[PDB]
Amino acid sequence: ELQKLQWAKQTTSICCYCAVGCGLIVHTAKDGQGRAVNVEGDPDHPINEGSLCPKGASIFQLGENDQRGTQPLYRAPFSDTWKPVTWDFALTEIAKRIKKTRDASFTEKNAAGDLVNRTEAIASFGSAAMDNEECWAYGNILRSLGLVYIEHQARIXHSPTVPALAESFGRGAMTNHWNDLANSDCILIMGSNAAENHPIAFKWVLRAKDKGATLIHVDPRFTRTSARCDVYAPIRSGADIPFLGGLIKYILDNKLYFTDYVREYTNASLIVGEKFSFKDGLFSGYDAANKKYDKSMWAFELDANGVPKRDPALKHPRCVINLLKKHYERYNLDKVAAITGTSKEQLQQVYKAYAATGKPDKAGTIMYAMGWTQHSVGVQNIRAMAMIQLLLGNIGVAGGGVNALRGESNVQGSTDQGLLAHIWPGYNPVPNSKAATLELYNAATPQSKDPMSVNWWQNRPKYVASYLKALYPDEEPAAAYDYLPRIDAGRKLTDYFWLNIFEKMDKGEFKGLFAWGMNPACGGANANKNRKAMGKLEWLVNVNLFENETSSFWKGPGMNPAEIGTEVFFLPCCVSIEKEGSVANSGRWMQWRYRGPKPYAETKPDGDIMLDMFKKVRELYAKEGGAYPAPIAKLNIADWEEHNEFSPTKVAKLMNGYFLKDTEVGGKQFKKGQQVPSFAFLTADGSTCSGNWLHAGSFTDAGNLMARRDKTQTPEQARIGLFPNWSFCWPVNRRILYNRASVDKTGKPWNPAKAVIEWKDGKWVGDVVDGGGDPGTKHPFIMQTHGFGALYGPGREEGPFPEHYEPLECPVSKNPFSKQLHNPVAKAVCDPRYPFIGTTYRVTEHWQTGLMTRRCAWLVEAEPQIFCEISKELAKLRGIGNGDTVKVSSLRGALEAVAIVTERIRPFKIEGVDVHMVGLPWHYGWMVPKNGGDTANLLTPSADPNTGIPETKAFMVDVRKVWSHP
Amino acid sequence: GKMFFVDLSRCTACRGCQIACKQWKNLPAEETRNTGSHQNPPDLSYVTLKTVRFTEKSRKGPGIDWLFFPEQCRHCVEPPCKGQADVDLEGAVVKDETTGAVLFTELTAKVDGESVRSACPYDIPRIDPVTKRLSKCDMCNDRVQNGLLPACVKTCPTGTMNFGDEQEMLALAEKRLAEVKKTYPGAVLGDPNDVRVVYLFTRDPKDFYEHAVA
Ligand SMILES: Nc1nc2c(c(=O)[nH]1)N[C@H]1C(S)=C(S)[C@@H](COP(=O)(O)OP(=O)(O)OC[C@H]3O[C@@H](n4cnc5c(=O)[nH]c(N)nc54)[C@H](O)[C@@H]3O)O[C@H]1N2
Ligand SMILES: Nc1nc2c(c(=O)[nH]1)N[C@H]1C(S)=C(S)[C@@H](COP(=O)(O)OP(=O)(O)OC[C@H]3O[C@@H](n4cnc5c(=O)[nH]c(N)nc54)[C@H](O)[C@@H]3O)O[C@H]1N2
Ligand code: SF4
Ligand code: SF4
Ligand code: SF4
Ligand code: SF4
Ligand SMILES: [S]
Ligand SMILES: [W+6]
Repeated sequence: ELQKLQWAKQTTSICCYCAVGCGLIVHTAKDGQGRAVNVEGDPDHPINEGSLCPKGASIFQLGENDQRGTQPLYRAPFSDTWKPVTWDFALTEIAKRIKKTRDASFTEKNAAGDLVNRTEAIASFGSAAMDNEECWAYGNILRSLGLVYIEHQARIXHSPTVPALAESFGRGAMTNHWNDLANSDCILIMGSNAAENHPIAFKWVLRAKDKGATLIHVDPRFTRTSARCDVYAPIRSGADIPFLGGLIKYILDNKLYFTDYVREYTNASLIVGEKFSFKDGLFSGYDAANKKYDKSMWAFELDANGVPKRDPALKHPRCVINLLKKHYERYNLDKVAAITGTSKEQLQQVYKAYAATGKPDKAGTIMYAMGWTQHSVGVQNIRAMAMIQLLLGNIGVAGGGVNALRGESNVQGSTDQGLLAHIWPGYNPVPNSKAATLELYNAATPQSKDPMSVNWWQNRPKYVASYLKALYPDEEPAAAYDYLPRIDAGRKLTDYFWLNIFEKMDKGEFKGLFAWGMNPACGGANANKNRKAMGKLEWLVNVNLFENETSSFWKGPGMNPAEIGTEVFFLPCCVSIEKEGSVANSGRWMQWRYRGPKPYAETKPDGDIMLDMFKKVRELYAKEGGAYPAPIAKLNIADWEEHNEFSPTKVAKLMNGYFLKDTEVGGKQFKKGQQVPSFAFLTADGSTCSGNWLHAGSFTDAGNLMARRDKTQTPEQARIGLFPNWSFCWPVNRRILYNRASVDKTGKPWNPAKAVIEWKDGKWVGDVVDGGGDPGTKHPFIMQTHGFGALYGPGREEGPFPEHYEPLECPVSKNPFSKQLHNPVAKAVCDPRYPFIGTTYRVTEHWQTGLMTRRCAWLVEAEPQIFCEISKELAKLRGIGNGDTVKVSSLRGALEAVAIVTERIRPFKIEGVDVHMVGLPWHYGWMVPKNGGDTANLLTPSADPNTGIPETKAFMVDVRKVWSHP
Repeated sequence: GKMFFVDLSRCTACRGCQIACKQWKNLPAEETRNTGSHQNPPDLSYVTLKTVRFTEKSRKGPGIDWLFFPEQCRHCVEPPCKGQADVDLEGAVVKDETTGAVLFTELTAKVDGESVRSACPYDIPRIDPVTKRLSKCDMCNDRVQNGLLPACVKTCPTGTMNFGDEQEMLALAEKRLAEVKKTYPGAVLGDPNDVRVVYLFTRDPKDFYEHAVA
């Protein structure tokens, strides 16, 4: 026996940092009754096989940490000191701060007499860091209190990624999964530093290479990822659409696209209406005054049934494919090399390697995460990736996909639970004020007259009904429909989002903030303005692990606690290894983890904090009346608790769903009390509840499928590593999305050596088929209205084809592709005192604002202080030496950092001029550690109307040497 | 005897090995500051048995050659640290005959610290300024004898870290060297006859660190 682990109970867990979803083994002293003694990798987990990066490897130090919170801290208006206080107090006082603010601000009717039943005085940020069951409960709790201003982390990647991938494929999710990367023949890492930001991913990236894959990194900087790729191509910041457009041109010109895949499975053959055109950088239907498109000018020509017309010959000059060829002819190698900075020879090198995956026996994958996709045309960047993949037949196949890497451990799940302003759980929209009934709500769901188009969203009413029968199971859905708040149909949707929540706060338009598992005082762009804006709050509830820059903004740099009247509750939650629940990784793997040690001191699971905070409000309403008691009093919270505590097990069973009465569905009988086996057996009539239709199939009568730890694989399964018996993925354990596109019209795989599915003896064999139906009988994109992968995507604000509009404002004046310089649907000052492009990015050792990692002495050991990475050339121009203290400044602020001078950064040649990029990590903040430095968001601007997202990847700065004594 | 094969052609410098070593032994963190490098702690010490060293070397064409060196005791077949210690006291530095682990005991407090370090051709041994004991990597010998991989080997995601019987590890080192040479023609194994920690360098080992080989 190893002494350290003897008499310690062993439990499994899942990493509480990035979306790879690495397995842990936790050892807890006194056969479970004591503290953790050891945390390391789970050797049996199929993703990390025992591996951890330094963040995961240091979880022991995060958990067993005496800087952690012990109990609630109250800070009084104008006070300059915390006040240790009990839970029963803090919640009782918070319940009162909610009711008062709600009562005073509740509006039953908007300024048009439309029913809204909402509070606009309270806002909530968070959180991707909570369990799926805590995320689902939290969204329902906030909405029953009638909030609409509900946002978290997801917003920054959601806004670019989900619309681009949904327009293209019909879902917003990562198309494949981590293990599947090993099956790829060519891996294009572009807008990702995955060796640093998804490190276990490289286990599977390097196994791809072992079996002959070419690895390509396209990045402004040379990083730890670059050092282990076959090809490193530098790209100028924001030149991605030119680079990708050149690849589309190259693939089309050299007949490198996979014709049979393109003809059957994409909209290549659909006939666009004659109203469509593109001249001088503008699509038809442009409103020059309002800077917006009439998208009806982009509509397909329809047949006598309302189905889009098609030429299966691909000869009609208004075939999507011929318009695609015409559009990308401009993107020749010489102009793409000029604007990107990439050599003509490298462009040919990369284009030739990646385009070869067009062959059915080769697979290419594109990995991107955040990069610079947040700007106006970021959506078009990702659309271009989808279009390249659809041309090359890489969607639906092992080692293909658009691997849009999620950030946080449960950002997929937190999004799935609808902690964003515009969605309920399961991506059912939040009603607008014109959606006056449930009948009108369901009306919004487009229908298809095509018999081959599954158009699965036509099932929406069954899901919206089962969601309402989970929240209010004695009420009729149509009645229940009235309890939940609604947004203004008049108002621009982005007015409810992250960025406007910050502008509103600064104009004092909010009374109360929930910073639940987020650090806005560091994570918000333009931190000076945001720390100031928080002053204008009456009250602030912060739920986290440690005291932080958010909880304690009232004593931040330059602040007068006396002058500042904001009332602050700090509620300390327990770490991931101290609670039970599920997290949903980037591959949609919903993985169950267990308690090791009991919560440290008097910390609580988020589940118990929110449930107890709410039950106080429920109480206090039931004995003082007010506002609108219906939602609060009727919300079913019995199903959430067991033995006086939040029950992850019962919330997960509710989210899956159960039959509220005996029912017959899909030619089978089910009994009252029984679990729904898949979302196929949900109903609109009230026979079923389900908190989240995506979760229907995850916790059946057969048990908790999320908790499966079974490596059983068939030969065809093991060959591409589906691991279908390890945990569970939405939807219904489909591991690779769009997998019907992996086979021809008989159900033979295009690449049998790496089959995903195969029609064998009246069965689909391998992965779970993505859409039921005999071979050749259904279009393969079942969540699409028309059923195809969209090369031409008419729902996009900037046009149905990606087009280069310059996202760099200050140093660029010329667009070589059109007469339209900037985004025609889109104010930067460009002050000459700040001539350098500032950028922020991550390092392997730190997590987000650094709230978690700046408290872990081993990570601070490795990366103790804010740094500033600059070229040798810019070091020479400013006489900076390696290790010198430097002042970085912008119109928004200034800070000190240690210079790192390196050839890993090079000047961009922009219009005959050398333009310098200056790099900073955003992992630092004033609280801890001593001499760490402050947040890089001192330097960043607040913003524009398109996005609802900040800018953190390109902002104009100066850097000056700070002088020592000789 | 046991052996590590360390394929530095696969290292992402993720530094999971550096944290994993400290977590398994509950070693404290050093006081560190940035002096113009990601590298930290800047060197091995009494409380640091492994640090990843970073060196940037120019190459023609875009980018650099970034060299990563996860440094540790080489667990020499014939260790000169043992010879220099056996002068002042026997049993201070011992040899596990099952695994091959070279092990510093608490009797290193007795022997001459400086001289024992000077005799190491890899400059690995480190002395506590207070208790005058010597510390270094111990091959996680406790974990090895109970059938576990050393902390830094189990934690490594890339396939850089490998551990087992010296037979099949030498065989692998040769098989991998042949394959890596296709991409990195100057790829060589570090003193593969003399050590139990066999590094595959992608170029001149000295480029990684001055003491990378003896
Ligand atoms: N270690 C660590 N890992 C993390 C996080 C963390 O804080 N620390 N955070 C997580 C979160 S919330 C997220 S969203 C993900 C994001 O993960 P990534 O997107 O990988 O994160 P970044 O390092 O911000 O940006 C990636 C790369 O984009 C490059 N880049 C910058 N501008 C451009 C451009 O115009 N074009 C292209 N092609 N590349 C460009 C940068 O040089 C950088 O190498 O990481 C997650 N993982
Ligand atoms: N300049 C600049 N700014 C950026 C970015 C950038 O690249 N550059 N990145 C942006 C991006 S992509 C993102 S996603 C945001 C992220 O911004 P934030 O979400 O504010 O970042 P953190 O709060 O540091 O990270 C997540 C939080 O989860 C908390 N947490 C962990 N476990 C639990 C738990 O069980 N319960 C609760 N309640 N909390 C828990 C951690 O303590 C931590 O505070 O930042 C954005 N801001
Ligand atoms: S941070 Fe990501 S890669 Fe590292 S151990 Fe955790 S989940 Fe795995
Ligand atoms: S854990 Fe492996 S990949 Fe990471 S630095 Fe150590 S040897 Fe290199
Ligand atoms: S590497 Fe140095 S300390 Fe380790 S066994 Fe060899 S001589 Fe002794
Ligand atoms: S073998 Fe053990 S003691 Fe030696 S460096 Fe690796 S983890 Fe540390
Ligand atoms: S994220
Ligand atoms: W993110």
